Amino acid sequence: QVQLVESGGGVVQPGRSLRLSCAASGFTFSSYGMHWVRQAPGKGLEWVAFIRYDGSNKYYADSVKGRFTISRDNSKNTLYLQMNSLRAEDTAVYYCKTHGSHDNWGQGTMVTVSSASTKGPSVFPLAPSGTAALGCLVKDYFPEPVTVSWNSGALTSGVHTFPAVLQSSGLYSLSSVVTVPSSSLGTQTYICNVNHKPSNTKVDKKVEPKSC
Amino acid sequence: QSVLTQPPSVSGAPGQRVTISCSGSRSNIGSNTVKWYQQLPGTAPKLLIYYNDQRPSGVPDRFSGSKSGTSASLAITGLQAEDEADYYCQSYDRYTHPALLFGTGTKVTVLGQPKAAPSVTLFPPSSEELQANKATLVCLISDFYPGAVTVAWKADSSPVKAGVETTTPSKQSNNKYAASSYLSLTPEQWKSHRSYSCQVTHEGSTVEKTVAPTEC
Repeated sequence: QVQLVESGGGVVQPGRSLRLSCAASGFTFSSYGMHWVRQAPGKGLEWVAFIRYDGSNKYYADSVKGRFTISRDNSKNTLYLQMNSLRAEDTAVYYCKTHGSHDNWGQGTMVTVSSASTKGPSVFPLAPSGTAALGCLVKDYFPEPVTVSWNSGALTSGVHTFPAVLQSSGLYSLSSVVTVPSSSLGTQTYICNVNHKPSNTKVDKKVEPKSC
Repeated sequence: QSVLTQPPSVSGAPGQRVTISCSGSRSNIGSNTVKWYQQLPGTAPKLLIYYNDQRPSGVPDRFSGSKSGTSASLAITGLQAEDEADYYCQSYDRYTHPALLFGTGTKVTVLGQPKAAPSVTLFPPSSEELQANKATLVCLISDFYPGAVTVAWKADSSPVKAGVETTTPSKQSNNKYAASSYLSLTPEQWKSHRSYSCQVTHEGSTVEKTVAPTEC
């Protein structure tokens, strides 16, 4: 029963070091070369490094060469990835994979490299320019989640709060839009109610038509 | 360095046949064998094909691999709902070399509803944000199926590389997909061009929305 279990991942700031481990069992670990493969959220697979069955030779991708070091302890049936001088672009799930025709992968371990701390969002109105669309921009906050309502919850029809984008800086940004009739744009008032509990930020922003 | 190009999205109805291409060069696919992997959400890739066309035990024979010249292909004959997933080809670059080259990845959608083009809404930077010496263009994309889009930003007519942040498609409450793309600009860049455009390509068709600084 082949089994690979990665560990050592977590949240770290750029420039710091992290050591990943992959415990192997159910097969002769010392007879197989081993790979590290990573996958940033929503992106493709990227090969990271490879080590021969006996550790005699090591191979690295250019993006990690000089910063990561692959190693293995065959007496311990464990594979290691020493990651130094970590950068934001190293954020990814890191998988441990055997080398061969019939290969096996572990479940992966998540690595998040970010210098982001608790921060409340900056809310900006998305003014509308017989159905017109208006919203708010909830910009640069950390961590999730953010709750957005309209008119203290009285306006729920046609509301679409989009999932947040995770920026390279490690901060989040989302937008909430409401589709309303163009006729009620001059009479009705539209307030988006933003709440960011981690930073104790609650904002009520009024969205008005753009006028010179 | 070397890239194995795959189509971003392929789709077919249940029971239909789809193929996924994997284009390389003489050095890699032209000189090495190809693997194919299936990846479901939140799990590690799973081996489907090795040695170009060999199926591991337990892989249904409706998954068939082939290779010719510098290109490889994965065919799925008789799509089933469970086949909706990401698919990656994998090969090597030199002779008897160990570094793995993974393809760009293909999202396979098993069509459970008619194809739907995205609705695009492009918002300019608000006055409050520009007063803070910041500028963000918000391109909101909704009600499209399959859930695969490519977003391209244009300054006037020139492509924009820096400042783009795009989410992965997520299924809406109405079971269509939504995505958002943000273009971070300085107030000077936003006012030094006559317009900015968000181009959303979906199933070969492009939907463009343009915004200008003058219009208030």
